[PDB]
Amino acid sequence: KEGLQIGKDEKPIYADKTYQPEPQVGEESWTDTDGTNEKFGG
Amino acid sequence: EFFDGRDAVAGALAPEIVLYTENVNLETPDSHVVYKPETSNNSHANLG
Repeated sequence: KEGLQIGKDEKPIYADKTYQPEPQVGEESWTDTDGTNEKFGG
Repeated sequence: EFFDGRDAVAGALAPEIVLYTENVNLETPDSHVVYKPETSNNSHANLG
């Protein structure tokens, strides 16, 4: 409900709405094949 | 090395793609690496 999860410290840190997700930052992998559940945001 | 196909049924398996495999003195006399995803040499993610 809070939003996308970015950093876990647990109390996971959820992206700040003012700027994040920074449009500049995107996954850098064409050979990713991470699998499982690929949650994404923008 | 021989490959046949993912959906091939165990009955009739035949070679479909031959592939010769060897080692060479690979080197990069005039280039370097700017993006190295994983540390382990020869990994899947390292293809990129």
